Amino acid sequence: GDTKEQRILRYVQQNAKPGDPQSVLEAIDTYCTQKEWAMNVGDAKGQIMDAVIREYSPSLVLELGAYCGYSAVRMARLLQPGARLLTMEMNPDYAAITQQMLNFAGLQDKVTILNGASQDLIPQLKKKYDVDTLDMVFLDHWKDRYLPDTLLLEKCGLLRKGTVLLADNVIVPGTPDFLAYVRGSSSFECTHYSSYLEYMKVVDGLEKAIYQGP
Ligand SMILES: Nc1ncnc2c1ncn2CCCCCNC(=O)c1cc(-c2ccc(F)cc2)cc(O)c1O
Ligand SMILES: [Cl-]
Ligand SMILES: [Cl-]
Ligand SMILES: [Cl-]
Ligand SMILES: [Mg+2]
Repeated sequence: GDTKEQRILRYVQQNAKPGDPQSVLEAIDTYCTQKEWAMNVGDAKGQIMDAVIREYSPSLVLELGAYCGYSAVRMARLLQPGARLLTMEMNPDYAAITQQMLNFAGLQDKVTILNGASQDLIPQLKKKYDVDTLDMVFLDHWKDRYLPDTLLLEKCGLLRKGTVLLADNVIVPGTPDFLAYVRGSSSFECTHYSSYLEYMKVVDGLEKAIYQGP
């Protein structure tokens, strides 16, 4: 039968207003609080995300790991006209959910899905997707990939002075190599935002790591 992700999308379609991103976020968070937990960033950490996005007003954001599109809706709804989000989702079923979520929210013109693995797509961003450098990166994919993909972004010339990395789940499930690396590197200026795991009374946090150049 249907999957949890399909159930979340249907719930949104039936309990939110087309073209109203805030209603979409609220519907997802209600479903995941009342019916079934799911690994969306959630409202606690989402509020911290919102504060960061508002501070930096990025023109080009890369997201690693879309899932159902919750974080993509969260960020894209606060981007300025003409600003863009690219989100990389390796699971094709999740990619289809995310596209449909974005379509429902009316944010499809601001967001592009890149279906594939981050390590394969990151090296294509300049030539295939006409990216120069990224203003912000939201990391929310497999936790073991945060570090290697950060290093790949740098190798590929995608980071500039001031690029904001914002990493979910640095406590649960945790990203110990990434966290050690950024906090020990003179190429990053790091801030920890303590919060809670989505929909749970469990401590989690976001790490912001601002790239300083080589
Ligand atoms: N061993 C592998 N090999 C390849 N892929 C793999 C994998 N293992 C996973 N994945 C595919 C990653 C795609 C989703 C990435 N996100 C997450 O995994 C994630 C998980 C939690 C979570 C927290 C507490 C819990 F008790 C359980 C899960 C919360 C979040 O906010 C998340 O973003
Ligand atoms: Cl999410
Ligand atoms: Cl992905
Ligand atoms: Cl929450
Ligand atoms: Mg997460």
